[PDB]
Order: sequence, then C-alpha cells, then structure tokens
Amino acid sequence: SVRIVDVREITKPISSPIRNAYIDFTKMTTSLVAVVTDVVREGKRVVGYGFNSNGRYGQGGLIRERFASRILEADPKKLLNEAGDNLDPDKVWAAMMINEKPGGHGERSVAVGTIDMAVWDAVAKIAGKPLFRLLAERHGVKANPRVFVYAAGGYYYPGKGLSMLRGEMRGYLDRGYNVVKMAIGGAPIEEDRMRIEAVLEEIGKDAQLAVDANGRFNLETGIAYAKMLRDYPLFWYEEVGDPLDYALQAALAEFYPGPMATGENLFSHQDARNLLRYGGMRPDRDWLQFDCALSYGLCEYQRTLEVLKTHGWSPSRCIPHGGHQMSLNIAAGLGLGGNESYPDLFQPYGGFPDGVRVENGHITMPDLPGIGFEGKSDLYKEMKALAE
Amino acid sequence: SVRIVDVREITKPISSPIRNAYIDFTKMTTSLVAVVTDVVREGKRVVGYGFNSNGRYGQGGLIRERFASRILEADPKKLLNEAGDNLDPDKVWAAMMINEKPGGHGERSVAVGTIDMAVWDAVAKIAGKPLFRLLAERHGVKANPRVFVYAAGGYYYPGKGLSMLRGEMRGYLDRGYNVVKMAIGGAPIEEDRMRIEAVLEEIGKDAQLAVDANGRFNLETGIAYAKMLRDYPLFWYEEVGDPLDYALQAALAEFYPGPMATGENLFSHQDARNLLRYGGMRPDRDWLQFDCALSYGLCEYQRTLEVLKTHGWSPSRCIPHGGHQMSLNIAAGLGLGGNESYPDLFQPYGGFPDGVRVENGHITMPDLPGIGFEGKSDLYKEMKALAE
Ligand SMILES: [Mg+2]
Ligand SMILES: [Mg+2]
Repeated sequence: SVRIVDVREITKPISSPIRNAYIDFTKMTTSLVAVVTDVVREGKRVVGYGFNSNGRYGQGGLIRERFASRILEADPKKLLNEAGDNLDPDKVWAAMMINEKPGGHGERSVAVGTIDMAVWDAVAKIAGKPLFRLLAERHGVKANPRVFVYAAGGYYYPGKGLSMLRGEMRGYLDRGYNVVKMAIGGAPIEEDRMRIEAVLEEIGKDAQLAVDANGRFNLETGIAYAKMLRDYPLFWYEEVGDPLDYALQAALAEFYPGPMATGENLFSHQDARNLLRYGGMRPDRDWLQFDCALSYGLCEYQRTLEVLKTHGWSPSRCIPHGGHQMSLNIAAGLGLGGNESYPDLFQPYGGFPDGVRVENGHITMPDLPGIGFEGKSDLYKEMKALAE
Repeated sequence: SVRIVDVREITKPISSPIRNAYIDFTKMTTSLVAVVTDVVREGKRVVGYGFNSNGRYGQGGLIRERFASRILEADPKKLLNEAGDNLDPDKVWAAMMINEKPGGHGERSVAVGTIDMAVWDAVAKIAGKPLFRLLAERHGVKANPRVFVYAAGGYYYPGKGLSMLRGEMRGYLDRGYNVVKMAIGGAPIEEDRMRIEAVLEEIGKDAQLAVDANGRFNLETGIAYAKMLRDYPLFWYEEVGDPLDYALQAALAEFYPGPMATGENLFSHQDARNLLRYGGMRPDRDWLQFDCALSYGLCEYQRTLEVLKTHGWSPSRCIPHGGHQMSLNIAAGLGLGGNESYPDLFQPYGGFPDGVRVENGHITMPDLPGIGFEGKSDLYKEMKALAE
C-alpha cells in the first residue's frame, strides 16, 4: 500500500529591503510544502518536502484550493508506478493538472512545481535513493555528484555602499565561490559602472563577475549597457529585457558577443521552446536559467530538456535559478551546467546539507535519500514542524 | 476627497458538467469583486464591481493576499487624476502591480484584471458616464453603442445528443443571434463532423457556425481537422493548437484559408505581441480574442491595442472572449469587432442589462453609468449583496 495521506502547506517569509532593477523583496514569501505518505523507510514515515524559489511569492491559496485537493481525491491506485510499489511522479502531476486550461503559465506553475518537488522527494525516499541517483537511473545515464555553484547577491540596499558591496563579495569568495553575480539597472548606468569596477577590483583574479538586469531594460537601454559592459571580462549578462521580448534578446547578439543568460521567468516548456525559437541565443556560450520549482516541477522540466534537444542545445547550458537543492539533484543527475546559490539570502531555504563545503566553485552531493533536506538541520527543523 | 475604502471579494460557483476538448467545468469558479469608495452621492455610495471570465477559476487568495492590500495601503492622494476629482485607473493599476516580477502572466493576471474592471466601473460612475462613452472620450473617438455579439455553447455534455445540440442552437437563434459557436476536438473527428453537420442543418441560412478546438490539437491533428473543416462555410476555426505554439498556428495558414481565431489564453500585451510577431495570422480575416478580465484589465488591454497598431492590425479584429459587460463597453467605446456571449452559461455573470434584446446579432448599449451592471437585476442582486 502506497498513498498520499495529506498535503500540508505553510507560507514562510523571506522578505527584506534588498532591491533589483525591477522589484524589492519587502513582502517576499514562499510556500513550504509537505507530501505525507503512509509508507515507512529508515524506520520513519516518509514525507516529501518542497518550497518555491524567491521572487514569485508563496502560493498557499492555489495549493489548497486547487491542486492538493485533486491529489487527495484521486484514486490512490491510479498514482502508482508499473510495479505498484511507489508513486509515479507523472501520474501525480497529471492528476493535479486536470481541468487546467492551456496558457497562463504563472502562479499555478509555482504551486505545482512546489508540490512536484515534494512528490519527487517522497518517491526517491520510498525507493531509498538520493534523488540525483534515481534520476540518473531513470534516464540511463551516469550521475556526477560534483556540481558547479555560483554565489548570487549584490543587490541594492538602503545605505549599502561600495565598501559594503566589496565586503559581500569577499564574503562569498571566503566561502569557496569563484563566480559571483550582482544586480544592475537599479541605478544610473555610470553608477552601476562604479559598482561593477569596485566588485571587479575586489575579486581580482580569484573570481569572475556576472551581472543581472532583471529584465528591466528596453532595447536601447539594453544596448547602452551592453556597450559599457562588453569592455569588462564578465561571466555573463543576465535577463537584459522583458523575459518574453524574444526579439529584443535576438537583437543584442549584434552588440554583445560575450555570454548572456535568461529564462528564470519562463515557466513552461512552451515558453522555453519560444525562447529557443525566437530568442537568438548562442547555444555554445549562453545560459538557460529555467527554474523547475517555479515551472510545474521536474515533470515539466524533463519536457523542457526534451525541447532543448529538439533545438540542438545541450543540458550543460542549463544553470537553474532559485538556489535550491531540487536543482542540485537535477544538475547532478542529468548533467546540467550547475546551480545558482544565495549564501546570504532566503535562509534556511536553499543551501546545502550541513557539512558540504563549496570548494573552487563546486560542492559534492552526499548520498542522502531523496532531495537531502534532512541533511540541513535549520531547514529540516522547519519541515518536520510542518509534517513529520 | 476620493478614496478606495475597501476591496471585498467572494468566490462564486459557475460549475457544471459541460466539457470541451481540453477541460470540463466541474469545479469552475469566479471571483466577484467590489471596490468601495468613500464617495457618496444622494446617500448612495459609488461601488465598482467586477468578476473574471469562465475558465481560469476564481482568485480570492491573490486578490486578498497581494493586490487589494497594496491598493488599500497606498496613499489615497497618489491614486487620483490630474484634477484630483476622480481615481486614475492607471495609477491604481501601477499601485497594485508593485513588486511583481516580469513574465508569468497567468492567475495574477486574472486577479488584477478583475479588480481593474471594478476600478473602471467606479471611475465611470464617479464621472457620471457610461464606461463606453468615457472611453471614447479619453481616446478622442466617437462611441458606437451597437455591438455585435455571437452565442457560444455547443459543449459536450453527458447524455447530450445531436437533437439536443440542434435544440441548443435553435434556442440561440430564437433569441436573435446569427452566429453560433460550438466546441470540437472532444470526440473522434468523424463524430465531430456529424455534430457540425447537424448544427449546420439546423441553423440553415439564418446563422453561421464557428468551431472551437480549445488548443487541444497538435500540428498533424490541427491539419487533419482543417482539411475536414474547410469544406464547410464556417465563420471561424478557433484556438487550433496550444495558445503559445505560434509556429503551429503559422503553419495552418497553408491548409486553412478560412478565418481563424485565438488569443483567449494569452494574458499580457507581451504575449499578444508574440502572437502577432510569430503566429502568422491574417490581419484581414482572423480574430484576436484577448480577454481584459483575465489579462490585467483594461489598463493592460489598452497597451495591447497599442501593440496591434504597431503591427498594422485593426482593433476591429478583436472580439474578446468571456461574454462580459466590461468587453461590451470596450467594444462600443473603442471600436472592437464585437463580443462573445453565453446565453445559457455562467449566469447571472455576463449577459446584458434587463430589456436589451439581441437583434440580428447585435445589441445596443443603453446609457447606464459605469459598466451597466445595475441594469441586470439578477447580477446586481449578487453585487450589492457583496458591498453596497
Ligand atoms: Mg536573475
Ligand atoms: Mg474558446
């Protein structure tokens, strides 16, 4: 007997006055979800957990009012795999997606992606395997526990000056990171130049710098920043214009030969397909940042990887946004290019298991069952408080 | 003094076992919203009302947790027009859109669009004008109260046969409609052919038939249906494939010269822009069905009309999905091609003021202040029950 006995949710705050070119995180929240089963492993009830990434807010209402109910109301026998000894993630996905009209991929994509995370967590636990190894198995590939991670921060903050910006970055380098990201477009172009040079000077030859415009720029502004930016050895220029203005992105290739990245705000394989079709991105050097937690989960992310193949892209071009363990498992299991990380933000959500250190921009996935949340005490404390 | 004193919401059920190619309306709901102002004329305070269209579900949670609060917390003086004698819809729009990241246009687009509807309703009432006339004024154009409307139905229903389908359609013709729409793709292609011929025979020369696939078809199926459909004198072929698969839509032009329609499931001007850029639709005969109530409202719809102009399209190509009075006002005020109508569904939401009859596919907008909800007793009853 294998069945989902309950789906609990609790909205947690991850707010602060940090600000980027488009938004400030003054009221930012996230949904912590628990998928409770009636299965037991390692002498404890198996409970899958999940939470959504920063930026799109918690989805308690949708989870309760539309998706959780469908799962709990579904015939338990129709959510199992071939052998009937575990849950089939895709069947659970399909079950919660009934009566949902096409298009409109936002908000509900976060609710579903967060539940999906907890479902895969439970499935892996029931199978007694680390999620990344279960994924490698299902895809017939060899997993690689060594995953590249970069530190994201450099936000605009009330009273935060250049010296403080430099300190923040040095703080990331002190922790083993060799690639850092900062926000831009939240100040006059010449002020951002100063912020960039300050950071560039601080990290010297020990790390590379990536900048994020958060989709705030129109074509002309995007080009203006491109001309200023291309004179520096940046790791990448992220989300220059509106995430859906593919023509704008395509036009940037003419002014910015260096690597660019985007995708965190595209939440479906259909939207990702359109990015690959009309975005004009360079598959040899650009980065795709789709976030499964905000995009209907891993079940959907697999369809997105299928889209990349149809368009001749390599999964190694993917570096998910979000800084969460779900992405780490996908990266390690399916060969993504790496994962984002927020060493000083949104804690305890995200991060790594207690003990794993970042060495030369890389961490090594320990063999913990499921996603590995249990290994991060301050996070797991929050989770077992929700359901155990 | 002009200020929004409260924003109330109540989720109403508009469910039934009707089914289309993609979804069934078993759990369908809608949010009824009231924007209460401190403006009282003759011991009667002005209250704006709004509700979202069928298909995307109610958004009580989002409205309460994210948007209403921003409006109520905003400085009342910063939401007024130049003269400070009325609310500025765009300022209210901007106020509720703060701290919202780009992309992900779904769900929140419905919440905002529903509040927006109530805001414009209140603004027009405060100005003492029918919304459509206020719109014509703001755009410097002449309003036209005669609006084209078509009856939408023909859903798959348990135990509903051809005879019953025929009766449904005759029922619409009896009420003055000369264009009817039915769902397709919810049965084998040859069964749908039978349903189509049945309806075609029933309406004879008194009306034209439109078919809706609800975005269920893949390219090959879309083409197969196109070959079958093009042999009949259909009014239009709606949403053939996924609303975001623009390439699929473009490819259909080769097999279906007759008019096609889509757009109900695109909820932003950015998404509409992409449809015009990559959809390959014929601006001389196709129809755009964007629904302001599901797309961030009229404030956003105006930006969408701007997008149509930038791409050489005429607003007369627009026939909003949803069957609601907000669209009727926009159609009459800005010259859209007409509006959808559900004579037998989702009542009392949608419809026309008590007394206005559909004659030869057209209704004539009476000069009621605001949207004109007060003129439809069964609907207004529900509204004043929410707030008065
Ligand atoms: Mg970013
Ligand atoms: Mg339709």
